[PDB]
Amino acid sequence: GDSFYIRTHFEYEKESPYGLSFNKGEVFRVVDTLYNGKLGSWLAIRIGKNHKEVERGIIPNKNRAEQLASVQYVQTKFPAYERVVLREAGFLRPVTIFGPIADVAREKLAREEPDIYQIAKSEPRDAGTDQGIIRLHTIKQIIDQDKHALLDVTPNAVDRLNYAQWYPIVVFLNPDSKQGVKTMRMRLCPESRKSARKLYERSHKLRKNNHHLFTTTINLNSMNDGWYGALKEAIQQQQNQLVWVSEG
Repeated sequence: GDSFYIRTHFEYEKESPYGLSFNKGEVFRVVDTLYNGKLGSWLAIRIGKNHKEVERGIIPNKNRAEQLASVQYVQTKFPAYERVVLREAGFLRPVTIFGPIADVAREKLAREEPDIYQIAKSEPRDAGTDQGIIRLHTIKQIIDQDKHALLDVTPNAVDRLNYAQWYPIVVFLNPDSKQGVKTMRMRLCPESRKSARKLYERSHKLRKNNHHLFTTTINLNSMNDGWYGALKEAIQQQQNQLVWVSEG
């Protein structure tokens, strides 16, 4: 009927009780432009995980959206509202893992299921640059071999991969505590020189500023290695979901 779907690329807080707040990356079915946006608002429905219709309310219209997005430095080449469409994944999506044991995760998957997973090589970081590592061709080589490319990349790389329509599966491994991290590292990678504190602080930063890129989250129990079996199921489950893709 009337409706179309959008993806937000700005954070917004409702100033009306009939409104809906949103984070970046949230999808909405715009159900009614409410007199062509002339009241400043649209009627939208929030789409939940497994694409179910969760909450209904008013959001800003396109003009006010574009205007609200001007003020936060959110470094994004995306429109404030992106026109968006559901599609079955037409290839094996690259997999990005974040959190205090993502390196162990990557290594274990590539070692134990070499037929399903392969670590994509990354470019050396250049001395005297920012906080372009994996080239697109490298990922294509792995995709064409019927495998998931494991990517050791930056949140900004993920954003960029989203923009180029490569839509990685992004898993966050959530730590219980700093101590938890230390304990898991002793058991899983005692040779590692990386700092448990640094990795824990980096995850807190990741969760707080960047949660909107996560496709899915697994909570770590530092007592046991159950996170691994759950990692393998989560990626398969994610690969089997329809994807929100840019329209046009």
